[PDB]
Amino acid sequence: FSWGNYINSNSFIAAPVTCFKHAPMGTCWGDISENVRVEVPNTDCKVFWIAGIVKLAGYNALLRYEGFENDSGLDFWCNICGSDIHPVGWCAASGKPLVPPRTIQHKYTNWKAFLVKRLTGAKTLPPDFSQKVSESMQYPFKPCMRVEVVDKRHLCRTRVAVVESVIGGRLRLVYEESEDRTDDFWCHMHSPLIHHIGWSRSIGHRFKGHFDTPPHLFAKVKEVDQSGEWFKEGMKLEAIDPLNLSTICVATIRKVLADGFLMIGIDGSEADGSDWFCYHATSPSIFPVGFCEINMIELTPPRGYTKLPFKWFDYLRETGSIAAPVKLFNKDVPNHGFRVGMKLEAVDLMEPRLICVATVTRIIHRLLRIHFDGWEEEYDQWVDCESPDLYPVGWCQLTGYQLQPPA
Repeated sequence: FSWGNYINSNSFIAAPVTCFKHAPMGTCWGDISENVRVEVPNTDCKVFWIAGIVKLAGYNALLRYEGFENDSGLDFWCNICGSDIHPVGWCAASGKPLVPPRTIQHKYTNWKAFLVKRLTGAKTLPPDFSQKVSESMQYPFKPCMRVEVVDKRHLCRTRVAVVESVIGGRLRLVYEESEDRTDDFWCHMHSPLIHHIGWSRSIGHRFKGHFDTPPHLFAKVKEVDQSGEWFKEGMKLEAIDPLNLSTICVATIRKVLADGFLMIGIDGSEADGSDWFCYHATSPSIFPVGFCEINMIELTPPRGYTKLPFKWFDYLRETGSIAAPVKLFNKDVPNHGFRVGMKLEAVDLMEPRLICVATVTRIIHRLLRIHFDGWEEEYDQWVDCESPDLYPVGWCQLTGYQLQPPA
C-alpha cells in the first residue's frame, strides 16, 4: 500500500498540510505548490539533480526530474519534509555536483546553459525550510511528564497519566496506577483531554524520576464570561457521544464547573454520575437543540425512548426542561480548507492507537464526517476541522507512526 499509487489509481485529492494547524509545518506551507523545484538525489546515474513537483498530496510530492517535460517514465513520490530534499542552490552552496539522469543525458547538450535557462527565476523551497522542518519535529512534551487525563473507564473523573512515548507530537500516556498490562491512552499533545497536575481540583472536576508537566505546555482554552446568562444544570443540548463518535445524542447539562467546563450526561445512558463527561463550553462537540434536524444529521435519542421519531418539543415538555439557548454556542467557523472527497490520515477515535487512511465525506460548517476507507459507513466519525487527531497524507511516514491501510 502506497499513498502515491492509491492517489494516482483513483485521481484522489489530499487535504493540503495547510488544513492542519497542529501538524509539523502546518503553519509554514504557504509557499509550497506544484512547479516548486527542489534538489533531490538522482536515482538514475552519490549525486543530485533538479525535480519539479507534478502533484502535491499532504506532505507527499510527485517529482519529475527536470528535462523530462511531459514524460512521466521516472516520476517518483516522496515526502517533501524528508531528509534528501533541498532548495535550488544547495549543491552549489555545498560544492556538490548536479548530475543529469542517465535517461535524458543525451536529450540536451549544454547542461550548465540548460540549468541557467530553467532555474533563473524558479520558485523553490522557502529559505530556512529545512530548519523549520527540523524544528517542527521537536516536541515540547517529554517522557516522564505527568498529566491529568480522563479515565477511559469512568469518564467523570480524571486520573494521573505519565507520557511513555512521543511520536510526532502524539503521546502514548500510561496510567500511574495501571489497571491492566497495556494500560495506555493515546492522544495529541494538544488534546483538549489532558491538563496540568492540579487541574481537576482547581475546576471542581472529580478525580481518582517523574515530574509535573510545565503548565504552560497545554493547549490554551478560549476565555469565556460565565457570569451573565450561562449554561445551567438541567438544560438540554446535542452532543457527540464520547463513547461513540459516530453519534450525536440528546444530552443534558449535569454540572457547571469553573473556567467554562461542563459535565454533560447522555440521557438514557447515565449511571451515580460516573458517565458524565466534561466538554468545555466552547467545545465543537456540543450543539444546540435543533442542530441535527436543521442540518440533516441523524439525532440519536435516549436509550429506551420509544415514541419515535424523536421530537424535541415533546421531550422538553415530558422532562420539564429547556434548551440551552443557541447564543451559548456561538463560535467562529475557520476557513478550514477541507472539501468532500479529501483524503487524509485519521485517528480512529474509538481505538486511538490506530491512524488510518481516511476521507472527509460531509462538512457541516466546522464539523467533518470522517470515513475510514474500505470499512462500513456505520463507523464514520464526527470530528471538528481543527481536531488535533486529523493529519495530512504522509504524516505517518514523516513521523514513523504506523499507518493502517484501507479494506
